[PDB]
Amino acid sequence: QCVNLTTRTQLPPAYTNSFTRGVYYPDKVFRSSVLHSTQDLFLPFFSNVTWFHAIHVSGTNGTKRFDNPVLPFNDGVYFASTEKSNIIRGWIFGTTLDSKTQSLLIVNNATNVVIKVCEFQFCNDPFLGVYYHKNNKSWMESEFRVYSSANNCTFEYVSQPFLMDLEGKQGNFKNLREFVFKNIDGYFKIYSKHTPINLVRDLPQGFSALEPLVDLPIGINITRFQTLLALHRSYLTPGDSSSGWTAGAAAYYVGYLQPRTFLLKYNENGTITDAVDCALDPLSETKCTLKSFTV
Amino acid sequence: VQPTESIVRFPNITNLCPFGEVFNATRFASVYAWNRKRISNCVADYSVLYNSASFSTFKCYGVSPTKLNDLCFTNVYADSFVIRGDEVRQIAPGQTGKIADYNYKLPDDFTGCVIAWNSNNLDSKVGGNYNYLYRLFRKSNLKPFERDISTEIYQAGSTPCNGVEGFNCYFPLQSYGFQPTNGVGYQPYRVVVLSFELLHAPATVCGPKKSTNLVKNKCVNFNFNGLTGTGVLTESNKKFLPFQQFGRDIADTTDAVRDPQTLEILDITPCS
Amino acid sequence: STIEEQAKTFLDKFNHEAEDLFYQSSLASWNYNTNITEENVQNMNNAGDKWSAFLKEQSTLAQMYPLQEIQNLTVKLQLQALQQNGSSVLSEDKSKRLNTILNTMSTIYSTGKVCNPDNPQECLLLEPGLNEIMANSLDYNERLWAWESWRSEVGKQLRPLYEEYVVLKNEMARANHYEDYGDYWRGDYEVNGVDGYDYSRGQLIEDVEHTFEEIKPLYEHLHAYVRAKLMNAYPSYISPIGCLPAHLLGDMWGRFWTNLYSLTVPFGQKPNIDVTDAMVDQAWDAQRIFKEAEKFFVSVGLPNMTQGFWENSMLTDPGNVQKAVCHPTAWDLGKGDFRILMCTKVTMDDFLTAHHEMGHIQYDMAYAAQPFLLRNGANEGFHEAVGEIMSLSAATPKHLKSIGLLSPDFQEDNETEINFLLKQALTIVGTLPFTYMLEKWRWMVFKGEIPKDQWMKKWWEMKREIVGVVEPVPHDETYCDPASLFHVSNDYSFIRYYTRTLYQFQFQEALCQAAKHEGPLHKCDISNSTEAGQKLFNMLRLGKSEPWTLALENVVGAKNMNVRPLLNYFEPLFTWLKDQNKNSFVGWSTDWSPY
Ligand SMILES: *[C@@H]1O[C@H](CO)[C@@H](O[C@@H]2O[C@H](CO)[C@@H](O)[C@H](O)[C@H]2NC(C)=O)[C@H](O)[C@H]1NC(C)=O
Ligand SMILES: *[C@@H]1O[C@H](CO)[C@@H](O[C@@H]2O[C@H](CO)[C@@H](O)[C@H](O)[C@H]2NC(C)=O)[C@H](O)[C@H]1NC(C)=O
Ligand SMILES: *[C@@H]1O[C@H](CO)[C@@H](O[C@@H]2O[C@H](CO)[C@@H](O)[C@H](O)[C@H]2NC(C)=O)[C@H](O)[C@H]1NC(C)=O
Ligand SMILES: *[C@@H]1O[C@H](CO)[C@@H](O[C@@H]2O[C@H](CO)[C@@H](O)[C@H](O)[C@H]2NC(C)=O)[C@H](O)[C@H]1NC(C)=O
Ligand SMILES: *[C@@H]1O[C@H](CO)[C@@H](O[C@@H]2O[C@H](CO)[C@@H](O)[C@H](O)[C@H]2NC(C)=O)[C@H](O)[C@H]1NC(C)=O
Ligand SMILES: *[C@@H]1O[C@H](CO)[C@@H](O[C@@H]2O[C@H](CO)[C@@H](O)[C@H](O)[C@H]2NC(C)=O)[C@H](O)[C@H]1NC(C)=O
Ligand SMILES: *[C@@H]1O[C@H](CO)[C@@H](O)[C@H](O)[C@H]1NC(C)=O
Ligand SMILES: *[C@@H]1O[C@H](CO)[C@@H](O)[C@H](O)[C@H]1NC(C)=O
Ligand SMILES: *[C@@H]1O[C@H](CO)[C@@H](O)[C@H](O)[C@H]1NC(C)=O
Ligand SMILES: *[C@@H]1O[C@H](CO)[C@@H](O)[C@H](O)[C@H]1NC(C)=O
Ligand SMILES: *[C@@H]1O[C@H](CO)[C@@H](O)[C@H](O)[C@H]1NC(C)=O
Ligand SMILES: *[C@@H]1O[C@H](CO)[C@@H](O)[C@H](O)[C@H]1NC(C)=O
Ligand SMILES: *[C@@H]1O[C@H](CO)[C@@H](O)[C@H](O)[C@H]1NC(C)=O
Ligand SMILES: *[C@@H]1O[C@H](CO)[C@@H](O)[C@H](O)[C@H]1NC(C)=O
Ligand SMILES: *[C@@H]1O[C@H](CO)[C@@H](O)[C@H](O)[C@H]1NC(C)=O
Repeated sequence: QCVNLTTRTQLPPAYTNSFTRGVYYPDKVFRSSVLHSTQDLFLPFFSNVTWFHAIHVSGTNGTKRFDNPVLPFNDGVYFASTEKSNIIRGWIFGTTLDSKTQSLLIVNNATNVVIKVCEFQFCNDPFLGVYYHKNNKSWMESEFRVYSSANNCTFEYVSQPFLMDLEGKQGNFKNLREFVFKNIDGYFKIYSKHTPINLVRDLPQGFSALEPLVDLPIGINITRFQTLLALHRSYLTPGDSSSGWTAGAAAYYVGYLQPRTFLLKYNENGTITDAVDCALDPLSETKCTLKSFTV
Repeated sequence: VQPTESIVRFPNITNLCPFGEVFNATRFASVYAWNRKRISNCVADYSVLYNSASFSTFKCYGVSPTKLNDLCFTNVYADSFVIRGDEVRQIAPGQTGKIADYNYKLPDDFTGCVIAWNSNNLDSKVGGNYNYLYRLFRKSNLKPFERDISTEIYQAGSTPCNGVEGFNCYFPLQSYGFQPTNGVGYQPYRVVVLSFELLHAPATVCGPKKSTNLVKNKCVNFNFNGLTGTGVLTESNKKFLPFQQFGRDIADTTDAVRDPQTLEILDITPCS
Repeated sequence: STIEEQAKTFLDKFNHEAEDLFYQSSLASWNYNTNITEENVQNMNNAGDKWSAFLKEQSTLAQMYPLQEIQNLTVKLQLQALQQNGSSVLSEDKSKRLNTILNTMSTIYSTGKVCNPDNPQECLLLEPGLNEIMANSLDYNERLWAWESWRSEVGKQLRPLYEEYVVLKNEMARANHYEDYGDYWRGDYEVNGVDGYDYSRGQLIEDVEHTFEEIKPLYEHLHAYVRAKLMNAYPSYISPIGCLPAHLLGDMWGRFWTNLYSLTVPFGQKPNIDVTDAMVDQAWDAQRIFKEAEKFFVSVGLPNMTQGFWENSMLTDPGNVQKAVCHPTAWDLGKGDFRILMCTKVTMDDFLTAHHEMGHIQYDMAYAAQPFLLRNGANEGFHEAVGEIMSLSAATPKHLKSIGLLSPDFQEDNETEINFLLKQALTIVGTLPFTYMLEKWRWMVFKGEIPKDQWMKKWWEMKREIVGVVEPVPHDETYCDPASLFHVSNDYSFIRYYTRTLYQFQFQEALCQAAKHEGPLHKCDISNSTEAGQKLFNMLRLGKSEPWTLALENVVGAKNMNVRPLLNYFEPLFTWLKDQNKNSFVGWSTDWSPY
C-alpha cells in the first residue's frame, strides 16, 4: 500500500507572518460587550509561521513541490489552508505513528469525515489522490495509501455520507479553512472556521474567531502531526505508481501556540470581533492594564 | 426567600448502547472462543437489565447493581458465551473447576456483573445440538481474561504426539450435547460477563440521568449539566451562539443558562 | 507425568464421551417402551450396539493402565469397573456358542408350552395360564399336573444346555483371574484397599449362613402355622410332621407365599386396610398419586421432582392408540432427565408402587452428583431397598389417615395388625429360605462340590433340610428342576433379594429410632422428620464412590449385615405364632416323600 513519491523539487523553507489570526473561543460562555480577558493558549500576533507550497509548472523548469513533513506538536498547532479545490483532506496525529502506539486519523475520503483512533502503520508519504478519466469523464476519488493495517481500534466516528466537489478549477483561491488543534486534558479540541478569499500571494490579513467544532475524548498523547494532501492522476503525465503525478493550487500554514494573555472583545450578540496580544508591545501592555481599546 | 425545589436537568438520552444487540444476539460463540465486544461510547442503562426478571444469576462484584447508573467508565467489555447450567457457578472470582481455569477465568478482583439465563428454547434441538464446544485439556491454567484458540492435540504421556491421537494424545476441544429433554443443570445457559475498567482517559460511558420537572417562576435550586446555584428562571431574550451553553455577565457571574433539552435561553435572578 | 494423572485424564475423557451415548441409548429405549413399533426397536438396537461397541473400545485403552500403581481410591474403583474383561477372555467359537446357548435358553423359557394331553389346543405361553392355576386354585390334581408339566416340558429340555452353560461360565471365570463363576457373582460385595472396611469375598457365605441360622426359628414357626392351616384345606394330603409339598405353595416355584393369605388368614372376619374404594369416591388419579408421593418425599427432606419429570413421564396408559409395556420402571437417562414409566391405576398397590419408583428416582438424583462409572447403588440390594422402605412407611394406617384416605375415626385393632404382619411375613420371609437354598445350590454347582450327577438329588435334599418343601413326584437325574425359574434361565443373580430383605429392615429401624418414634416398628412412619431424611441422604450420596460397609455404618451404625431388625419387626407376629403353635408340632422332618 505504501508508495513513495519521487521526482520532487526541493526548496528552502519559506516563512510568512500571521498578522492577527488563531483567536478562538476559549470557553462556551456567552458575553455581550464585556471585553473579557483570558489566560490560555493562543497564537501570538504577527508571529512566524511556516509556508508549504504545492505547485507544478509545465515544461522542464519551474517547481514540482509536494510537502507534507512530520511537523512537531508543541501545545497545539494552527492549521490554515488556502485551497482552490479539495486537496487538503485530513491530518495525522500521534507520537510514534506506527504499531507501537495509537494515532488519531481524521481524514476525508470524498465521502465524509472519518475519525478513527487505532494503531496504524503510516507510510513515509501518505496521500489520497484523485482520478480524472476520459470515459465517464468526472473527477473521482479512487486512491487510499495512508496506512497499511488498522488493529486495536478504540474510537471511531463516521458521519453521514456526502458528495465531494473534486473539480480542479484553475485561477485564484476561493476559500480559507482555519483549524486550531489542542489536547490538554485528553479531550481533542478542534476549532474550525470558513472564510472566502481571493488572493494568490500569502495568508489573508484580518480577523476571524474560530468556533469549536468537535471535542473528541481520546486521551492519547500527541507530539508530532502530519498533513494529508491529494494527487491528480490523469493523461499527459505518464509514470509508475511513484511517478506520473501532478498537483497545484495548494498551500497550508502551520503556527504553534504558546501560553499568552489576550483581551478578547465581544459584540452585542456574542461574536469575537477584535483582540490584542498583551505581550507584543508596551502599547498593548497598557491596553491590557487599563482593559480598554481607547488609549 | 429560601429555596426549596429541584429542577436538575440534563440533555436527551440518545444512542443508548448496543446492549440490545449483545444480549438478544441470535448466535452465540463457544466458551473457548468467547466474543469480546467493546462498549465504550454509549449511555449504558443498567436499570433495564437489572429490572428485567428474566435472568437467573445476576451477581455484580465490586459494585452494587443499584449504583451502576451512578458511575462513569471508559470501556466496557461484554464476553458472550454458552455454558452448561451446573457450571454457571464457576464463572465467578476465586472459583475453580474445569471451565474456569481452562476456558475462561475471572481475576481475584472483579468490577462487573455476570448475567446468565436459561436458553433451552432456542439453543436446543431434538437429536442433539453439537455446535457448542468447550476446552477440556490444557498443560497450564489460564490467565485472567485470556482466550486460547489453539487446537493442538493434548499430550498426557511421555510419548510425543505426532499430530494424531494415540495412547495419551487426546483432542483438546470437546462438544456439548444439548437435547430439549435434558433437566436443569445440563441445559444451555447464555452467560454474558461485563467488565468495568478505569484508566487515564476521559470517561465515555456514564449513568443515564434523564431530567426533572422545570420550574420557571419560583426560587429553585437548578443543575444544568454540572452547573448549580439558586434563583428564578425567567425567560430571557439573549440569543446565544450555537455552541455557547451558559453566559456570564460582568464580574464573572453566572446569569444565563441554556436548557439542554429544549435549547431555550433563560435568565437567572437571585432570590429575594 | 505419572500413571495417576494419565488415568484421571482418560477417566475425564471417558466420562464426557459416554454420557451422551448412554443418554441416546436410554432415550431410544424409552421411545421403544412407550411406543411399540417396528422403527423404534430398530433405533433401540442401533443405540444399544453403538453403546456396546463404545464400551468395548474403551476397555483395551483402559486395560493398559495398571492398577497396582494407583493411590487414589476413586480412580482405582472406576478403572476396576471399566477394565472388566467379562466375556472377552474366551475364543470366538466359545463365545459364540455361549451366546447361542444363553439365547436359546431364554427363548425356551419365554415361549413355554402347556399342551394338555388329549387336547390338540390350549397350549398357552407364559401369559395367563399355569400362573393363575397354581395361584388361585384349590385342586390337588390340577396343581400337581401343572407343576409336573412345566418341570418336564420346559424342564429337562434345558439339562444339557445348562450343563454347557455352567461349563462355559466356569471357564470364563477361571480365565478372568477369578475362582468359579460363583466367586464372580459374589465379587459385587467385595471391598479391598480400605482399612477396617475391607470385606472378603468368601465372608459373604458365612454372613448369609449366620443370618439364616437366626431366621430359622421365625421361619419354622411360620412353616408350622402354614402347614396347620393347610391341613384344614387339604385333608389327607400333608402330614403334621412332614414337609409341605411343592405345588401347594401358591406358586409354580414356591418363591412367594402371597397366594396363601386367603387360606391362612387368622381373623377372616376382620377386613384389611385396603383404601381402594376410598380413592374412587373422590377426585383421584395418577397425577394425584404422584403428587402425594412427592409430598411424602419432601416431608422427609428430599428435594422436589424435576420439571421434566412431570412433562416427560407416562403416568397414565395412553390406551389402544399406541402399545406400551405397563411394567413400572424408574428411568435414569443420565443427563438430569428422570422419569417413570408406569400405567398407574387408582388402586392401592399402584399407590405403593408409585412410592417405590419415586424412591428409586430419589436415589438416582442423589447419586447423580458423581462420575458416570459410580452413578449406581453401592450393592445390588440398596437400590431396591430404598424404595421398599418407602413403600413400607407409606402403607401404614397413620400416613393413610394423615393424607385423607382412611377415616380419622378408624380404630387400630390388633387383629388387623396381626393380619398385616402375617401378609408381610408371607411376602417377605417366605422367600428368604428359598433364595438362600437356590443361591447356595448355584454356588455349589459352580464351585464343583456337586458333580455333573446328583444335581436334583442334592437340590431336593437341601429343599427338604433348609426349606420345608418336599417334591410330590420323584424326579430322577434326568429332569432339570432348578432351571424352571426366570433368573436361573437368564443368568441373573439371586442373593440380591436376600440382601435387600436384610437391608430394608435395618434401614427402617435406623430411620425410625432417629425420628424418636415409640412403639412397635411395623407402624413407624418416616414423615415430617428431617433428621431421618438427612441421615438417609448422607448414605444416598455415596453410591459406588465409597464401600457399602461405610454406607451401612453411616446410615445405620454397623459394618455387617444384621438380622436383628427383622426379628424386631416380626416380634408381634412371632409371639402370636408361638402362642398358636402350642398344641401343634413345630418344625419339620424328612423321610416323608409322598410317593
Ligand atoms: C519507499 O517506500 C518504502 C516503504 O514503502 C520506504 O522504505 C523505508 O526507507 C527508510 C529510509 O528512507 C527506512 O528507514 C525504512 O526502514 C524503510 N522501510 C522499510 C519497510 O524497509 C521509503 O519510503 C522508500 N524507500 C526507498 C528505498 O525508496
Ligand atoms: C470512505 O470511508 C468510509 C469509512 O471507511 C467508507 O464507508 C464504509 O464503506 C464500506 C463500503 O463502501 C461499508 O461496508 C462500510 O459500512 C462503510 N462504513 C460505515 C461506517 O458506514 C466509505 O465507503 C469511503 N468512501 C470512499 C469513496 O472511499
Ligand atoms: C430483547 O427483546 C425483548 C423483547 O423484544 C426486550 O424486552 C422488551 O424490553 C422493552 C424495554 O424495557 C420493554 O418495553 C418491552 O415490553 C419488552 N418486551 C418483552 C416481550 O418483554 C428486551 O429488552 C431485549 N433485550 C435488550 C437487552 O434490550
Ligand atoms: C429532546 O427531546 C425533546 C422531547 O422529544 C425534544 O422536544 C421536541 O422537539 C421537537 C422539535 O423541536 C418538537 O416538534 C416536539 O414537540 C418536542 N417535544 C417535546 C416533548 O418537547 C427536543 O427537541 C430534543 N432535543 C434535542 C437536542 O434532541
Ligand atoms: C482422588 O482424586 C479426586 C479428584 O481430584 C479427589 O477429589 C478432590 O477432593 C478434594 C477434597 O475433598 C476436593 O477439594 C476436590 O475438589 C476434589 N476434586 C475434584 C475434581 O472434585 C480425591 O480427593 C482424590 N482422592 C484421594 C487423594 O485420596
Ligand atoms: C405432617 O405435618 C403436616 C403439617 O403440620 C400435617 O398436615 C396437617 O395435618 C393436620 C391433621 O389433619 C391438619 O389439621 C392440618 O391442616 C395439616 N396442615 C397442612 C399444612 O397440611 C401432616 O398431617 C403431618 N403428617 C404426619 C404423618 O404427621
Ligand atoms: C522567521 O524565521 C526564519 C528562520 O530563521 C527567519 O529567517 C525569518 O526572518 C523569521 N521571520 C520573522 C518575521 O521573524
Ligand atoms: C468508467 O468509470 C470507471 C471507474 O469506475 C473506469 O474504470 C472506466 O474506465 C470508465 N469508463 C468506462 C467505459 O467504463
Ligand atoms: C489496545 O491498546 C490499549 C491502549 O492502552 C491497550 O490497553 C490494549 O491492551 C490494547 N489491546 C490489544 C488487543 O492490543
Ligand atoms: C504522553 O501521554 C501518555 C498518556 O497515556 C503518557 O503515558 C506519556 O508519558 C506521555 N508522554 C510524555 C513524553 O510525557
Ligand atoms: C446582532 O443581532 C441582531 C439581531 O439578530 C442583528 O440585527 C445585528 O445585525 C447583529 N449584529 C452583529 C454585529 O452581528
Ligand atoms: C408412536 O409411533 C407411531 C408410529 O408411526 C407414530 O405415528 C406416533 O406418533 C408415535 N407416538 C408418539 C407419541 O410420538
Ligand atoms: C483382560 O484380558 C487381557 C488379555 O485378553 C489381559 O491382558 C488382562 O490382564 C485382562 N484383565 C483382567 C483379567 O482384569
Ligand atoms: C417444592 O414444591 C412446593 C410446591 O410446589 C414448593 O412450595 C416448594 O418451595 C418446593 N421446594 C423447593 C426446594 O423449591
Ligand atoms: C387384642 O387386644 C385385646 C384387648 O384386650 C386382647 O384381649 C386380645 O388378646 C389381643 N389380641 C392379640 C392377638 O394380642
